Amino acid sequence: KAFDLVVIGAGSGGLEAGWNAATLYGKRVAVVDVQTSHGPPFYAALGGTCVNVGCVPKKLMVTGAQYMDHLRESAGFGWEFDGSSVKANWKKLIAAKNEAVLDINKSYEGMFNDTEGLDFFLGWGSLESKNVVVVRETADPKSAVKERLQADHILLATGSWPQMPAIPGIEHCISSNEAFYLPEPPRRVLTVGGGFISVEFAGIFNAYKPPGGKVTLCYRNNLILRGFDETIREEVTKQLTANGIEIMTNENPAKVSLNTDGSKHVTFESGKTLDVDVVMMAIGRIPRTNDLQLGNVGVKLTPKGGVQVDEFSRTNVPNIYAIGDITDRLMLTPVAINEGAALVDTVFGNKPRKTDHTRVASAVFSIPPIGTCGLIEEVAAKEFEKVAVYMSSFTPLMHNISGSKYKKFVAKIVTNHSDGTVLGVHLLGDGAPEIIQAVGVCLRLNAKISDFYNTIGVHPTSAEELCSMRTPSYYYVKGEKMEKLP
Amino acid sequence: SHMSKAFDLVVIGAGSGGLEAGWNAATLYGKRVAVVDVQTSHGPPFYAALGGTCVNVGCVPKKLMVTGAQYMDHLRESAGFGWEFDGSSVKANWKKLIAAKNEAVLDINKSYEGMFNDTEGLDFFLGWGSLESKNVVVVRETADPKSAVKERLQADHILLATGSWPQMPAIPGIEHCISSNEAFYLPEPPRRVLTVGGGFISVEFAGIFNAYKPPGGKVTLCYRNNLILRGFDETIREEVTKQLTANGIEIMTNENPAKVSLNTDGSKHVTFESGKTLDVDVVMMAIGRIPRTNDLQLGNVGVKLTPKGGVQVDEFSRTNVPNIYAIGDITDRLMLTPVAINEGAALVDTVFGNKPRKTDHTRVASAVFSIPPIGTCGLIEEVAAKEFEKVAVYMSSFTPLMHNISGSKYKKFVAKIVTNHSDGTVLGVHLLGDGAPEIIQAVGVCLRLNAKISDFYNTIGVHPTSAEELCSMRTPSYYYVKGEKMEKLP
Ligand SMILES: Cc1cc2nc3c(=O)[nH]c(=O)nc-3n(C[C@H](O)[C@H](O)[C@H](O)COP(=O)(O)OP(=O)(O)OC[C@H]3O[C@@H](n4cnc5c(N)ncnc54)[C@H](O)[C@@H]3O)c2cc1C
Ligand SMILES: Cc1cc2nc3c(=O)[nH]c(=O)nc-3n(C[C@H](O)[C@H](O)[C@H](O)COP(=O)(O)OP(=O)(O)OC[C@H]3O[C@@H](n4cnc5c(N)ncnc54)[C@H](O)[C@@H]3O)c2cc1C
Ligand SMILES: [C]N1([C][C][C]C2=[C][C]=[C][C]=[C]2)[C][C]N(C(=O)N([C]C2=[C][C]=C(C(=O)[N][C][C]C3=[C][C]=C(F)[C]=[C]3)O2)C2=[C][C]=C(F)[C]=[C]2)[C][C]1
Ligand SMILES: [C]N1([C][C][C]C2=[C][C]=[C][C]=[C]2)[C][C]N(C(=O)N([C]C2=[C][C]=C(C(=O)[N][C][C]C3=[C][C]=C(F)[C]=[C]3)O2)C2=[C][C]=C(F)[C]=[C]2)[C][C]1
Repeated sequence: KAFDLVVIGAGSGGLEAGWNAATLYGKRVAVVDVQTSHGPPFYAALGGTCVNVGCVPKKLMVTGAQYMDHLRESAGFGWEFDGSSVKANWKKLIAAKNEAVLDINKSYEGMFNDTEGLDFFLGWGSLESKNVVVVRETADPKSAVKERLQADHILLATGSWPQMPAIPGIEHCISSNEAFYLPEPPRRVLTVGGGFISVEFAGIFNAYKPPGGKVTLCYRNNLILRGFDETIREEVTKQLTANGIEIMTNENPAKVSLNTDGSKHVTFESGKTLDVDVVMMAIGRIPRTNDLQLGNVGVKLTPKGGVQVDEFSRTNVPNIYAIGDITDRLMLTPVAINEGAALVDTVFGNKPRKTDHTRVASAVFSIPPIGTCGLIEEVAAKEFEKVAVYMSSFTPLMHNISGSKYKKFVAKIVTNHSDGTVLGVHLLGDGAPEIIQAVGVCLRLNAKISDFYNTIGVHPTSAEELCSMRTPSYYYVKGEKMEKLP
Repeated sequence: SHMSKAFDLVVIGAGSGGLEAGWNAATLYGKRVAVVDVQTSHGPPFYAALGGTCVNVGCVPKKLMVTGAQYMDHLRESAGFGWEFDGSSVKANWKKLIAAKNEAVLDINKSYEGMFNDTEGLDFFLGWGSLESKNVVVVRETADPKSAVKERLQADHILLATGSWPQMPAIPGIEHCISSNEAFYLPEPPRRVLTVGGGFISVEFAGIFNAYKPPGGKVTLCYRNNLILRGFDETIREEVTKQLTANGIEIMTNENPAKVSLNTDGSKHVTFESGKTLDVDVVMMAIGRIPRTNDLQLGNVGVKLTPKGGVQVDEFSRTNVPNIYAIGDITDRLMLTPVAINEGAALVDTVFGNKPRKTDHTRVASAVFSIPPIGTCGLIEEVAAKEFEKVAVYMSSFTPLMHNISGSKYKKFVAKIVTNHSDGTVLGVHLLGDGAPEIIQAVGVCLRLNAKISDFYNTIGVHPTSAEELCSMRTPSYYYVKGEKMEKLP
């Protein structure tokens, strides 16, 4: 059966590509995925990682965790109730999450059913040849063939997978995938990694932990959230500690063993040990390239393991493309969507378009959260002669009342001081992810720091702090930090 | 004999506008400044004080009281996410809220008092300022112009920044009603309250009273016209009406109190023009705010008022008297803190900085702290449709996923973008939902940079957020062509 486009992976990127090809350009599209709905055994499914074991369920679980702060903080505003009666039912959270995600799974299934030139196939897709995608029962290339899809065009969009370090007892550890389906909230949990997944789950586990519970986050280096603003990395560390999460920096598991009670004994490279109910490895995500049989057609990988692509998502093989996490670039849903749309406009429209990977807004659903767009000051300082940093920092008046006085709002703007051009905006505090979206738009209009400070504020908000910073706090000259210009 | 003091600038009103002007004049340009206000700290008898209406009896305390009110929703919405506690034990303690708000406001009052005691060429004078002549401001003990003179301040330049005051309708029993001013000091939360008005102050207080009412309590909002929140997007007006109703607030539209008497039990018996009646414990009038011009004795120097009652100003805040200026609510235009601040800063840069500058009153971001709130910047579609031959409206609306779990399914998110369809210029952005006031701030920057719809949709979304809806709208929902609403272009 003959298709213009075969997409392997019904995920953020694959679905955007497929939808657009069918509905905008009247093409015949086949999309393959390994499951129709979320969860064990394969976790991702129709909708992708984001829908099934990613942005969507984690956001709903962070919403859940936020109530731990809201219930306590309400007292300062005169709310009275029996604090001793308060309990966090993990099972109810997971059932509510499960229902929300399943509803999205069914809605996407109806999308395929109701849309011309857009067909779903269940199974494991791989490259037989330049123009043939084979769908099998399992990831085993020896398993029963279900379909052979002849394709003018093949889109690789299989996403990424949790990286598990090669330490003794790694089989006793879980990933984010299993975290979504834990029957019980872990009493003691170690989250391994300093990235957004580790931090976000440390917050989820911290709110739902049974009495006497303890969330520990470890990270092999000095400071969590490498690649984020340094002030914010230091402040989110403080804010996680203030909420009872134990941060172990410069620590890395060397091995994990089974205790007689079913708990885990973690030995660090330092020789420290910790007993936990759960060890969640969140050290990274690697391109999902192994099941695709890329060596059947010679699709080239980078040394890092990504499918190598040019700016238009083309592989070394004509009519084979790769978008989203499999290209091991920015591992974000909206980037995967943008690449898919760009690809389909390039190949099927008269409109060659390439995704802009600069000035992409992103968020960490820490409590409170991070919103960021564009360069951090140390990356700016290597690119530009004169960088100005503007910094506003304060305890929200509401947290003087709530008692959460540790909850510092941070707003930083990084400029090219030569012309005023905003290079980066970095926010920590309630609403930060919401504030930053339209900042993303501002950086596409070559917004200068004067464009922010000449805009009239919305009062009272956190966001108005962006329109109130007129004088640099400090500068980088030829890459060196200093309070005054040299 | 006590001598008058001489200043480059005398500001009447230590509020949002006046303090910005005063600070900038003294600290940026080395001018000698006097600022006059009637009270050093918030509350009765004059309510506004050092810091202005926003600090004392406006934005600051209302926002802290709305934050308090939001916990009614959080406590209930927590259960869907697995939170369990004794619902029967839940009590909203208004006295705690009011005491917390009072200490937050007093701390701002004290810090402003300190700025004044500490900053050279920036002096605070306690009392009632009025114009005696072109170059003399008199500070009196009261608003009565026969009250004792405390100071005469000679001024090269005079700034009128005395703000506004609640409007009270001339109805029988008006003395049985309060304004927002008294609302902030009620010793007890009212069991039954009528908020009169369809504006943001009525809507915002309705939400506050609704969360803190005792058992059996009821909040009623009345408005003389068909739909609350004139000036806001019509979809949002309709939806915030449904969301107030869904949270147990009674909305009486096309209804207006004709009189108020006291029942024998001391409760308020309200009779509407329709002959409908309602018994409440509190009637809060929030029908408008009027410029505070009466006490300035403007007739002494001939400062012209508009028909409407505001001080008349040109684009540079200049009155008809060359060295007398007016900014903020006294000009009776956009009654917003950050617009008063912008005007004050522009005035001082123009008068003392020799870099002339006028406030842009277009594309001003603003919010309503309804639950959930409104964030808006720029033109509503029916206004755009009168100025532009071809208007496109982009619209996203849905029940946030989190509210399918919370149970608050009535909490529909609305994002609307209004464009000149001719060139794609964004005229207006209108948001209803959690974070809308935070979202809209940088949208203000976008409109100042003449953003087009394609600037929005080429921007990559932050996922998952409400705000990414602004960046996923590629096709108009409908149009206006020569003022006519239609789903498709001809
Ligand atoms: C815990 C977690 C939280 C995240 N939070 C966020 C967030 O808040 N915001 C954000 O922007 N991003 C977030 N991400 C990242 C985001 O999920 C990914 O960047 C995005 O899903 C990648 O889209 P994609 O199209 O590359 O692939 P995916 O969405 O991963 O889709 C790949 C699909 O391919 C299927 N598949 C794999 N191999 C085969 C095969 N051989 N044949 C058929 N089908 C196959 C899989 O089942 C899967 O459905 C998160 C990720 C995780 C793990
Ligand atoms: C309930 C409420 C909620 C509000 N919420 C918001 C909001 O969320 N966001 C927002 O932007 N705006 C809000 N506002 C509006 C905001 O408060 C005003 O727009 C702003 O304060 C006006 O600034 P101003 O400089 O014109 O005057 P003000 O800030 O009102 O200052 C005027 C000052 O003059 C003093 N004064 C008056 N007469 C004399 C005299 N003769 N001599 C000496 N001193 C005198 C007064 O005591 C007062 O302190 C709210 C207003 C109210 C009432
Ligand atoms: C300015 N000032 C003064 C001093 C000096 C001067 C004067 C005049 C002019 C100029 C200068 C003021 C301001 N600032 C700050 O800090 N600031 C900042 C901050 C802090 C905290 C905060 C918060 O929370 N935010 C969020 C939002 C909101 C607000 C409020 C409320 F109630 C709720 C919510 O925020 C402020 C203050 C106060 C207010 F009311 C607001 C804001 C600074 C200082
Ligand atoms: C694009 N898409 C895809 C395709 C599909 C289809 C089509 C057609 C037919 C059928 C199917 C996606 C998007 N959309 C919508 O709507 N949307 C919109 C909405 C709804 C709801 C919401 C919310 O809540 N928001 C806020 C933020 C968030 C999110 C999520 C979560 F969990 C949290 C938070 O948001 C969506 C859905 C889902 C998701 F996950 C997200 C979002 C659309 C669609």
